[PDB]
Amino acid sequence: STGSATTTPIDSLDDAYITPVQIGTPAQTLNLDFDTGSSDLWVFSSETTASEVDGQTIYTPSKSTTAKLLSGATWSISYGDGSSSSGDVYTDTVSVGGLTVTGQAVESAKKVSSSFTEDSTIDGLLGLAFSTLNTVSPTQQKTFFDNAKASLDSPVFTADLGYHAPGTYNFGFIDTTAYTGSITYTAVSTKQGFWEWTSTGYAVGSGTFKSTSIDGIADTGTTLLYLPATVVSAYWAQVSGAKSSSSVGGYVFPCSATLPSFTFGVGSARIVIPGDYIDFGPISTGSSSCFGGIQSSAGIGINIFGDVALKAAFVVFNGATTPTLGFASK
Ligand SMILES: NCc1ncc(-c2ccc(F)cc2)[nH]1
Ligand SMILES: NCc1ncc(-c2ccc(F)cc2)[nH]1
Repeated sequence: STGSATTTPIDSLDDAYITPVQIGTPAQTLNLDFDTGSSDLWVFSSETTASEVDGQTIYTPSKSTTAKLLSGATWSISYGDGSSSSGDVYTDTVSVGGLTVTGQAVESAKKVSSSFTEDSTIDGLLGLAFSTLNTVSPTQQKTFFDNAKASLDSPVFTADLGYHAPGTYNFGFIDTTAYTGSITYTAVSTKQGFWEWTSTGYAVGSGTFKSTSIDGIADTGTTLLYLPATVVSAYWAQVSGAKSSSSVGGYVFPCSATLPSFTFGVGSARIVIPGDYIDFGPISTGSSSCFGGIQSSAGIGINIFGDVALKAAFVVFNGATTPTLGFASK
């Protein structure tokens, strides 16, 4: 089998992307944030504290003839930015782009943090990291991809995120019309539960490529590109007036600037992030200080190849027995 679904930016900055997902019988369609940095499929629901729902579409398990309470199971997750959610668990039928999994764990939120309440466009998350990170207790549950994998034509999914435009998540096949040149594959460590890999270096603008190993994760659920302080300083030094602001929480730059591109290495291949992809706009409405899309990872403990980086590529998440990642230009 295969599936194919369009993913759409939630706002004019590409802060996140939402993909429609059918849950239950008859189908209830929710728009979920596909997150290769976590491993829980959780939704706003009829059980979510009413004051914490503000415009989201909710899953109502009592209206689904295929929903079953997973007795005794609870979940609770905290994300790298400090957001969080928790609740109980149903199993139900879940379909993405025509690909159907029966018996998928659908984690129903009883509580969500304010950041989620405020994102009226995000009805929940669909985790696509390794199932070892799933938070369901006392019986850990499998991700949608792990449940689907044996049925897929090939044990892969691909992320093709758009810049200020829709893109595509495919399951079970590699659309050879969706990228240019060849796909370069690179090794993955699953020891931390992430799609963790090692970039071979970077360049700033038209500058020379610096060969240096940068270990990090491919994370569709993170907006920005978080890299070591040395790398990020070298980038922003090329932008007149750019500075790290403790009060704002990262590098800012004059909105009048034209930003240089940033290149990262995948083996001997190179992915170029255009400068415009690194502009996240005014820090507050009407400000002439703009927020940078490349930020330091120093306070995080891991480097994160988030949407800023991934949207410049066609990305293969290869879930074969030994997983690997593939990157192509597009
Ligand atoms: N840097 C602060 C900030 N401004 C907007 C966001 C944001 C992030 C994710 C999301 F889904 C929606 C909005 N974060
Ligand atoms: N209210 C704005 C906002 N700040 C962080 C988030 C967020 C969105 C998606 C995600 F996966 C994790 C955090 N949204």
